[PDB]
Amino acid sequence: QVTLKEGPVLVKPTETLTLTCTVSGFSLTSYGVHWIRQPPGKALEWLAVIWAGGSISYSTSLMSRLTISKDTSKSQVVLTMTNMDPVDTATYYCARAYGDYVHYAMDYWGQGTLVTVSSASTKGPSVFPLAPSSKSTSGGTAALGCLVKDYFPEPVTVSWNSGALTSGVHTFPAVLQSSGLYSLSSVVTVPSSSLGTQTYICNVNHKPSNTKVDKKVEPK
Amino acid sequence: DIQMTQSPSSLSASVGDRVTITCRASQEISGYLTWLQQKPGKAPKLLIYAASTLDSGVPSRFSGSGSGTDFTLTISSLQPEDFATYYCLQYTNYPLTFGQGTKLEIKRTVAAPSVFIFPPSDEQLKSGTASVVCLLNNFYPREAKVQWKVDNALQSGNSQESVTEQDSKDSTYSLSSTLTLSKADYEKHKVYACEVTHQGLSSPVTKSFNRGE
Repeated sequence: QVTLKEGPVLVKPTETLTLTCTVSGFSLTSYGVHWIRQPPGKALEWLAVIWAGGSISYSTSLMSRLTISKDTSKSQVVLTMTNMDPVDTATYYCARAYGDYVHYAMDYWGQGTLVTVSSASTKGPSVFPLAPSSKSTSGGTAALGCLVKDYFPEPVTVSWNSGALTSGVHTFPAVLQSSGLYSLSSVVTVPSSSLGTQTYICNVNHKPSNTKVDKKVEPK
Repeated sequence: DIQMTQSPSSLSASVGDRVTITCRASQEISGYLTWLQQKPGKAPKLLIYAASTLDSGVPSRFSGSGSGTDFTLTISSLQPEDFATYYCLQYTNYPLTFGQGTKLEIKRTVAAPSVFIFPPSDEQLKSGTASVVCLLNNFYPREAKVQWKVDNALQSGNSQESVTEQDSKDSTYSLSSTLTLSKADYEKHKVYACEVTHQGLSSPVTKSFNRGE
């Protein structure tokens, strides 16, 4: 399988970002690797490329702050970005250039690394149940959820019953409160007949603080 | 830098419609033009390269045309899973530059929200804060009004909302509104209600509870 694997990171301002793109299924002596970033809500921006033969190109406005290295034995390409500023907050992607340096197709992409630049400190989330009740029961369907409050930086990932429960799950985009901390909720609609027999657990992972919380949502 | 002018920036179309997105380069770029599709929260996906070569596995309803400076992406018989932001990208010279994107929304019939309300948990109250959550599920279009009332008093400046992206299958939206109060404020009053106005509701829907009941 051709894969490119890049975790989310908090960088303090003026300090240095190091991003690793670990590839599999192809050789770094045969393919180039591009770096592309995307600020929240904005368009993609091209950053740099290292070609199979080692030639490198950088975005002109950012060239002084960027360096790329390659380690073929490790199948890793590493992008270093110095003097980070809060405007550098973005999701950073690596992508393979199938072809040569002239004709190529950006066919495979890494999952993307959310990079936050901020003087704020990391904080793990508190997870609270959104309990199903008669106030959350439409006909034969009940709604329940989890409130994931007061964490920094983004992101958290939420699953239900270790991925078994997917239909009817809505995990909302995180909201930034005035405190500078994030909160979100994840909700699911289920048969009310199941509330007494089926266990509903939200699985919350906040990698930046290495926090994992499993919270059962008890029926009220 | 080569400027890529992409148009329109936002578009709404129905299932089965044909949609057209254009991209104009400020210089000749021959056929070094790629179209990408990016679903919310995910890495971009390659649709077309060399201006008109469909990438393997991409449905034949996607098509690219043009060479030189003017390029078109055509989507025939739009499908619900085609909601996404689409980008053109030139790669004839460095720096590579993108068009600024086209957000494609899927049009469907009006669907009223089913509304649910959640009191704060005992666990959250123990930490001295109280969040009340109002859930609007599986509705269309996105526009909705959620008003919070505490003891029939209209609340302002103490609620935040969040909306999901369009569902990939039924093209609906869901929305949460969170009213956050101090514990002392929550423990003083009794009736908490969210009143929902939406095009699919002939009259507003109010869901409420009485604290500790």
